[PDB]
Parts: sequence; C-alpha cells; structure tokens
Amino acid sequence: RGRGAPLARVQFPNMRGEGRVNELFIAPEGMYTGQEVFSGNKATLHIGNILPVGNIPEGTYVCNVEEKPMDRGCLARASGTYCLVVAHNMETNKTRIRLPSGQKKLISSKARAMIGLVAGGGRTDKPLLKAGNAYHKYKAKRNCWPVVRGVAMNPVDHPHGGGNHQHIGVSSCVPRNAVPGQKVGLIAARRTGCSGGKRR
Amino acid sequence: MRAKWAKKRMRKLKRKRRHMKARSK
Amino acid sequence: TKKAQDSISLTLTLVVKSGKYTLGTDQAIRNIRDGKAQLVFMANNCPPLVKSQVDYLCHLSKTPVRVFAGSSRELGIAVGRQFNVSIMTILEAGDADLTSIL
Amino acid sequence: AFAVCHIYAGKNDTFIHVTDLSGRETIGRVSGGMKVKRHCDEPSAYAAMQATQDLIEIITDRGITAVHIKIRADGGTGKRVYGQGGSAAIRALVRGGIKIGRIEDSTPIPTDRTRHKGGRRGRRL
Amino acid sequence: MAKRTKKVGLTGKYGTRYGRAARKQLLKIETSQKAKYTCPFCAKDKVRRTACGIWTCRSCSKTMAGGAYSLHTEPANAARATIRRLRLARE
Amino acid sequence: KKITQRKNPDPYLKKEWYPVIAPAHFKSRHIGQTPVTKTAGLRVATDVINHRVYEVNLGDLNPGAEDLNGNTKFYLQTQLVSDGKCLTNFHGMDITRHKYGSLFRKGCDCIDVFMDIPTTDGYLLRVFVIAFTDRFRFQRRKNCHVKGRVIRMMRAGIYETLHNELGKVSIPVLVTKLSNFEVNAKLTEALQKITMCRDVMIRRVKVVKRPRNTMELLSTMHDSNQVRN
Amino acid sequence: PVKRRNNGRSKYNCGHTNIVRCQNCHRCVPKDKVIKRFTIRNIVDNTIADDVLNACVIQGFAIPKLYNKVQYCVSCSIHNHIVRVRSREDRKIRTPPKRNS
Amino acid sequence: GRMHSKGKGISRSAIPYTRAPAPWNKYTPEDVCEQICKLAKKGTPPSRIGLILRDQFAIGQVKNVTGSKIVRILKAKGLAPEIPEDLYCMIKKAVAIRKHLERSRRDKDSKFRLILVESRIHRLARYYRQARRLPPTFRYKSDQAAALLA
RNA sequence: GGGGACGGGUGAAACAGGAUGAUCCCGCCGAGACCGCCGGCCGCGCAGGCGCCUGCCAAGACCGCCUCUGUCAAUCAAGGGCGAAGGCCGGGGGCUAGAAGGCGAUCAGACACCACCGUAUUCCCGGCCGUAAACGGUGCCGCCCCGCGGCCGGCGCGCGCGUCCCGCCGGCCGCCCAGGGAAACCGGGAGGCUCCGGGCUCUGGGGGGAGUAUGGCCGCAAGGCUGAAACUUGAAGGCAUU
Repeated sequence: RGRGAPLARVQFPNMRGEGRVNELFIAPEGMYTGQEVFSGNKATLHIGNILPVGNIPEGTYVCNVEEKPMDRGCLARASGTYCLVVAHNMETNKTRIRLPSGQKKLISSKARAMIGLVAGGGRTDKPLLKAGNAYHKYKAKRNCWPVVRGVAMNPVDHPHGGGNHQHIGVSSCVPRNAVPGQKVGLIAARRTGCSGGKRR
Repeated sequence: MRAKWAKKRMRKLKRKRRHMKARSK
Repeated sequence: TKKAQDSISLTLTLVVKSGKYTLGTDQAIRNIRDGKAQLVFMANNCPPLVKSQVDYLCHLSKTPVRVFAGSSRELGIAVGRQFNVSIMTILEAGDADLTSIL
Repeated sequence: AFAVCHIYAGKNDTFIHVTDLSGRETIGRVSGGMKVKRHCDEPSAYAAMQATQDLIEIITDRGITAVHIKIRADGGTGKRVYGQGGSAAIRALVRGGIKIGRIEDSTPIPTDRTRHKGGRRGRRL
Repeated sequence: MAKRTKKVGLTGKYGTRYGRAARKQLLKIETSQKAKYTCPFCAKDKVRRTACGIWTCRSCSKTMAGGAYSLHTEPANAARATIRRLRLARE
Repeated sequence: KKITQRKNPDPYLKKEWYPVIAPAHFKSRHIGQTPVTKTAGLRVATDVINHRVYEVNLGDLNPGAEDLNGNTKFYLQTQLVSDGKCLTNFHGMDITRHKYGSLFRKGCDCIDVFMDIPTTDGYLLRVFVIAFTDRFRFQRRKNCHVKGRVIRMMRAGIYETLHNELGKVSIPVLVTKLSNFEVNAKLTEALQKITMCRDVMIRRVKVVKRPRNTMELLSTMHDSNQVRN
Repeated sequence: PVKRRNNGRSKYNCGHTNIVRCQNCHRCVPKDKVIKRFTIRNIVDNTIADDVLNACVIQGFAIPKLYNKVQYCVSCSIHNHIVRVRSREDRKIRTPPKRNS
Repeated sequence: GRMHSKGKGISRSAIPYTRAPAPWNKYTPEDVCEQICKLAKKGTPPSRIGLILRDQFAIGQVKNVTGSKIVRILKAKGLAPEIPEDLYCMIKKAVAIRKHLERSRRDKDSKFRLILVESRIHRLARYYRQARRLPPTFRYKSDQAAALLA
C-alpha cells in the first residue's frame, strides 16, 4: 500500500526444518513469477540473485544494498533506484558504491545486495494532475497532505506567522542549532535560489 | 551585417505589432 | 555464418512447399514417439519444461533436436504462419536437410 | 651528480627549476619574473639570463654537478612553441658550468583537445 | 471517426481542465500504460499492466515486474545487457 | 649528495641522499641520488622514498650502445629501501617525444594498436605499438597508402605477434625482450611478409595493475644476475 | 567574381570538412582553408646547439629536433607574412616559394 | 543511371552475336530442360540456375541451346516461382532492412534505404499486375511481407 | 610530498590568485567532453554530414560476367521522409568553451573590440523547429563532345617482375584547343544555340514600398510557408578599364 515499488514473495527451503520459508523481497525489474533465484557466496550473476557485494562485478546496477553486513536490506530500495558498484579494495575488503543520491559510500564486501534496478521505475514522471490523485496517494502513507503554508497560519501557530500582508518577515535560512520549535525555514542552507551550473 | 540587423528590426516590430493586435483582439 | 542461416531458411521454405511438416507440441510428441519424425526444430521461447520433455523423447527415438534462433513467432515467420510455432517437426523434406545436424 | 631541470618557457614568465630525477623533491627554483619589475619583460631571455645565473649558485651549493634538460611551452591548447627564455635557459646553465645530460620536450600536447579561449571569430585584435 | 483532432485522444476525459503541458505528458504516459506489451515467455502481445510495477501476460498468466507505465524501462534494459555481458566475461 | 656531509640551504639543512639502483638486466645499475628530508614524527625517510618514480633513458641504463635506442626510456619505481639503497621495478617504458614526432609523415598510413596483456606473473600491462607504411621500390605513385585488406591483415598480424611473444611471459623476461628490442623486431618480420613497413616499434608499455608487495619479483628482477637466463 | 576557382578551399567531394584553429588568432577556420606548414627545427637555438652538444656528457647524443605543425587562418597568415598577397597571374602558381624545412 | 542512386556505372553482360549451341556442345535441348527442373526442385532462384549451367556445366546461354529462356522452361513444367524472382529478392531485402531497423530506431540512414527499396517494390509490382504475371489482388503489405516470402 | 616569492594576463596594463605556502615540480584520484600529429586537388554519403579501440547489425555505389527479367523507364503538383547550427520542450549530465550578466583596462564617450569571471548552451536521450553564403551561388535524366596531366576503386592485356607497362569502366580533380559569353571566366560546359526545337520540373520580368500589410495554413513559442496594393523614383545592378 505505502510503497510505489512491487514486493515479491519468494519461497526458499527451510534449512533448519522441513518447511519452505516465505520472504518478502523488493522486486528488481524483470523478476517473473516462476523465476528461480539463488542466494549466497556462490550465487550466479542474473537479475534477482542476492550475492555478496564484493562478488558482484564493477558496473552492475544493484538494489536493496546492505549498509553493514547482515542488516537484511538498507539502501536503494525505492522505485527505479539502483546502486552502482564502483570499486573493490582487495586489501581492505571494502567496496565503493554510488548510492541513488550520487554520494559514494564504502561498504564491506561481505554485505549482500540484489542484482537489478527496482521496478515501478519512471513513476515520478507521471504528473499527479489532480488534488484527488494526491489524496489517494498519501492515504496509503501518513497524514501529511493537505499542507498549509505557514505564512497563511496566525502568529501563534507558525514562526512565519501572520501580519497585515503574507510575508515571512525574516531570512528563511535558520541556524543548524535552532531549538525544536524554531527550525521551520530552510535549514543550514549553503546556497539558495535557482542558479544553474550547480555541478560545481 | 546590415541585412541581418534589418531583418532583426523587422522581426522585433512584427513581434510588437502582433502583441498589440492581441491586446485589442 | 549467414551463408548457413540462408540454408536453414531455404530448407524451411522448401519443406513448407514440398514435404510433410507438423506445427506444435501435441503433434510433435505424437510423431516423435512413433518415430515418424526425421528432424525436430524447436524455438528458443519453447517452455523450459516442454524443452526437457521433447529432448528426452527425441533421445529415445534418436531424432536430432535443434534450436531455431529464438521466438516461436520467428519460427512462425519461417514456416510462413502468423501464429506462433514453438516446435516444428520435419517428417519429410522436399529439399534434403544436410543441416539436419546443422 | 645527475638531476633534472624542468624549464617552463611558454610566454608571460619563464620558470627554471632543477629537481630530483623522481621530481618529488625540488633542489632549486627561480623565475624570470622575480628579476624584472616590468611585467612584459618577464618572458624575455635577459630576465631569464639573470634568473638562471641566480639558480646556479643555489643548485651547485647543493651538489647537482650535472643536470638533464626538459623544456616545455604553455602546451595544452596554447602556443606549442617554447618562446623567448627557453633558448637562454640552456645557454646560461652552459655559462655556469652545469653539464648537460639529455634534452627533451615536456610540452603537455593534447590528443583530441578540449576547446580553447577565443571564440570562432577569434581574438579580434 | 477522428472524433478528437489533436492529441486529446486519451486526454479528452480531462476536459478543458489541467492545462496543455500536463495533458501532453499524460498523453504519452497513459498511452503506454494502457497498451499491450509483448510477453517475454508467451510471445503474444497480451501483457497488460495490473498495477504500477506489475505487468501480467493474459495468455501465460505469468506476472512480471516492470516499470510503472511501461513493461521495460530503458535503464533496466541497459543493466540487463550490462549484466549479461559482464557475466559472460566472468565466464 | 651534499647536505648529509656539510652545509646546504634551510630545507636541505637536515636532508639525506640515498643511492638508487636499477634492475639486473641493465648495464649501469646506479640511476642516481634522491634528496629526502631526515626522519620525522611519522615521516620516516625510507618510507617517504618507498614509491618515487625515476625516468631513465635506455642509453643511460645500458651505456655503450647509445646510438641504438637512444629514444627508448624506462620509468622505474622503487619497491624496497634495503641497504640504504632504493631497489626499483619496471613500471613503464615510452619512446622519446622527439622520435614520436619523426615517426609520422604525409603519404603514409599509421597503425597503432593497444593490447593489454596479463603476464605469466601478477603484473597486467598494456602494450601500445605503432607501425607505418613505406614506399615500395617501384612506386609509380608518391603515396605509401594501402587498401583496407592490408590494413586489417597488418593489424590482425600485430596482435598475433604479441599473442605468441609478450602474451605469456613474466616481467623479467619482458624487460629483456623490450630492451634487446626483440618483440619490436618480431612484429617487423611478420609485417615484412604482409607489406612494405617502417617504424614497427612498441612505443609505450604501461603497468595497468601491480600485484601487491612484488618484493619476491624485485629479488628476481634485481639480484637474479646469476639467473640471467 | 570568383577570385579563386578553388574558392580558397582545397575541398573536393566533401560537402563539410573538419575544423582547425589559428595558432595566434585562435579563430575557427575550415581545415581546407588553413595555411598548414610543417616545421622541423632544433630544440635548442641552432647558434647554441654546438656548445650544448659538446657540453652534453652523453656520447653521440644528437640534439633532439622539435617536430610540430603550425596552422594559421588567412587573416592571421597575411599579417604574419606566412603567405603574401600575389598578382592575379602569380596566384595560379601552386609551388612553394624558393623551394618542408 | 540507377533509379535511386546517382551512379552512372555500366557493367552489362553482352550476349554473343551468333545465337548457336557451342561447337563443343554435346547435350540435347530436353537434356538441359530436365537438368533445369532438377535445380528448380532444389529451389535455386532462376538467375542462379543459369549461373550453375554456365559454370558447373558449360551451356553459356540457355536460349542458344534449348531455344527458350530459363523462366519460360520453368513455366512449361509449372515449376515457376509464384512471385517473379526479381520482386522476391527486393521483398526479402526489405524484410531484413525492416528487422534491423526494428532493433535500432536511431539508424536514420537505414530508414532512407527502406523507403527506396519499398518504392522499387511498389513500382515493379504495378508492372507485374498490369502484365497479369501477378494477380490484380496483389498489394504490398509490409506486415505480411515475411509471410509472403513463404 | 617538495621548495620558497611572486603569479596571471597583455599591445601595454588592470581586476580576480600568493606565507590559509600560490605559480612551479612529481605521483595519485574524480569528472565530463574530444578523437591530435598521419589528414589530402584522399575517399564515402541523398543532401545535411562523416576520423579512438574491439566487436555487432543491416546496407551502398563501382567493377567483372555468354546470369535472370523483358520496358518494368524519365522528370515530377499534391503527398511522405531527411535536414548544419542556434532555438525550444520534457528527462539526464556538466570538464571545457561560452550569447546574457558582471567586472578591468582603453576612449571625449566604449556600456565594443583586448583581459578576467561567468548563466543558458555545447554533450546524451525522447520529441519540436524546418532554416544557412544549405553554394559548385550552376535542377534532373539523354547524346555528341581535344588534347594533356595527376588521384581513387574494380578489371583486363603484355612482359622481367614489378604494388612495371598499356588500356577499359565508374568516379574526384587541374590545364586548355575549338566553341561560347557583356566580360570575369566555362570548357567532363556556362560548348555543340539569332544557322535559335531531346525530354521534364522549378523560378525570374527596372529600383524601392516590402518579404511589409492582410488573409490562410503550420509551430509550444521563436517564427516558417504562402503573399500584396496604394504610392514613390530615373535609375538600381553585373563584369571589366583607367
């Protein structure tokens, strides 16, 4: 209900008992009902398989990556979000990965990840279009819509508050050490405004 | 390039003339 | 490479024109079991349970089984039919199939 | 006592610097610009002549009896001709008594280069 | 025929409301979601979108993960090829 | 070598000079002296000079044969500081810039191939080679240009000579093969059957990857003079 | 009228050609129009070459000679006298003046 | 010159002035016709069977020996191809160009070639229909072209 | 890591960079463009255009041919596709260069050229645009066409024999005899044409007004395509000579 990404019920054998365990996995694009998936140090290299990040070759797109080994899923678990394997330090057993923000983190090669890019990709591309398709969207998630702008609220409800004209009246940028009730504007803003060429 | 600069002035006048036409449409 | 690909295309066309051929799995298994089959051509798209079952009956009747590129539609286009054709059996061939074991 | 002197010639200023064979540690450095007050005179060989004379005293104090010569222009997308002070740089060292070892071009020439300043019409001076 | 002359073909429902830019983007996104993509296994163009991220062949009955408004997204298709070329290289 | 013995400038008021020695295959092993700041808090001088890269000419490395291969240079990187003397391993080779320029001419076709070779040891190296065409003796026309069939055949040929020459040999064998110019020679004989060719020389060979701690490889490279083989 | 039948460009069967740059102007000129000279000259000044060679500790080390190609635009070349405005009859000659150095 | 190309090349076979069985000929007209049928059973396109007779055997021109052209001989035995071979070869070329284009929508040059080959198919087809070699019903369908090959 | 006062820039300068150690040297990494020298009277392509490596995929002209077909052809309103750059609209990415924008010199002014910084853009992907001095300022198919040279491909003849000699065909070119033109010049045509007729499409009819007005269509726009008149005027133009 909450996720815009499909989840897949994959049934593995139970090594401890006689049962077949059912595990809910993020479904990478192309996973098909009936697909056989292999998990482990000796796992193969097909979209779907879960194998230690070190084992996966550099350049592969991988999803549901583990920040630290045996965390059972941590990074790249949203729609169309993938993590790229940048490099493998053999001496430090540390593997660099580009998270879907661009930022690079070093992860123990022992950590696990799933080969593939998560499904439901290109979802943001569709305009929501109506307020109603937004209401139906956040019903599944928390009560965080509709949003009232703070400059519409009276002085007592929001720090932006209300005067004879709707204005913030003070710099939106607020200090990092602002107390709980004070942090309402843009926080720790290194820069503000639409400039361009921001790749520098 | 006087011919080029002349067609830029014609294009400017044609933009202003069409915009003024629209105000009174 | 494509010199051979043309030969496979010309054998299929000439079998369709002259010779007896069966389109589909139910017809294929019935013929393979009775040994009517001379060659079996299977599309890559054929289901992976069907592929392993035909392969065994073909081993039992000692009848060669080959994979035709991929997609039943592609086999279908080569047999000249719009409907998909997973398994084509060559019972008899108007153009000798030297590519029986291509 | 072999060492290598990399001589930037280029234009605008002349850099005469003697270093270890690795290039990691600089035995000595001097610039044509330091010697001349006027900015235009900085690439000129007279400024450079006074300049490598000063460097010779510092380098010969630190051994460096023999040097190898690597000379480079602006290179990259600019000039590719050594320019002014480069000819003086070997000559002044020869006056000093430093012994030449091998001479080479260190121009940073570009395979498939990036665009250079000026525009299609060029510097319309 | 030609009931609607312009790209208002699937956007006739939205009416005058929503603006041309929105509708223009929807005309491409909704045309693809409604369309029947080919089944990788069925080999029939009967795959249809059951839900965002879920596309089901109406012949095989197989359900396959895919993009929200298209069975195969271009980034996934590139990765599918990259993974195949990297596996065959590691073999 | 001046500061350790006596007075030199403020930086070199506390500095040392360490002898640098090249591999066994070369006639004059000593390369030169390295300036290095004396031992400090974490900056142990020997650790500081562990990975310095020297550029030696083959004429300097193997003197008395300067006229041949005066252009060819070898980049060598220290791997060990034993005996107060830096011991270096081969990390790169390139022909000089003055020669690279003299290699190209109008009315000639240039073939450059890059082929990364996994050696019989740990090192992985890319061999960059160059070849040019030359006028046949009769030459009614003035241009040494060849049809595509010669171009493809010749480039296929170059890869093959490296395949059966530098493809499966260890780094000490490679150093002897690039120094005596043996592998460069092999491409020419193969090319000579294929066409009229000039300048068929391996221009550059770079260390793409180094097996960690090639100390054992530096024993064979430096002190296996007895195993010259 | 047509001052030059080659139209100022050695462009035949081409339609479009690659682009190059005036060394000093940094102008953009089509490759066909560019003057294009190849100059091979000593790395050191020829006047100082003999002394440098004698000082060169290396036995039989030839002085390295720089090999470079200089390309200028028509405007750039006329000012730098790389090529000279010539009479209508003299334009038709295509042979280098006073006989590449 | 070529209809869709600006080339003016002239590589043309020139048939012999004297239309006669070769002096070294040792075969009857019926013998050649019986041989032709065997190659027709093999499915070899009519141009190829003429090349085979000229190179594998030594009949330079079929009209010179048999007294009829190869396609006329095929028609007599009803071993003629349903589509005249010339149209079939362009239709097959169009099918391959379409297949390559289906993988690549960015090959703008390939689309250009497809328009010309398809235009040639349409132009030739109209002539065959007027001649009555092919049915008035014939129409070129890109969708059915691959099936038409069979 | 090094070593120690400037560095950039220029026509001279000045601004921004330097003891928070710059410039400079050496290794190392990241990022994106871009295919250097070979590279052209080289070539390919329908033009626009096209140059790293290894593949992969369909092509294309040309030549060779005693292969097949038997007028299936030519040129083309409408109609369809393609179309440098800049621009646009959704997505990326972002080094460099860089319209705008900011600065620093100059000058009477400079707000322009030259320097410095820098956004859109350049690059990619899906669309749109539909224009260039898009030129070779020369439509296309057809024939005849005077010799002399080069170059590219295919083929043939001959001999010492070599990427030789001589052709042929298709191109890419230079010089020209005739001829032509108002000439400049074309001469593989701009020749064979006042002794004017091979075929077929497009456009032009003194200079402005004016590619404007208005109407239509097309475009998200920018604009494109079509397109006047009233009126004014005795010149406008080409190529050569001094």
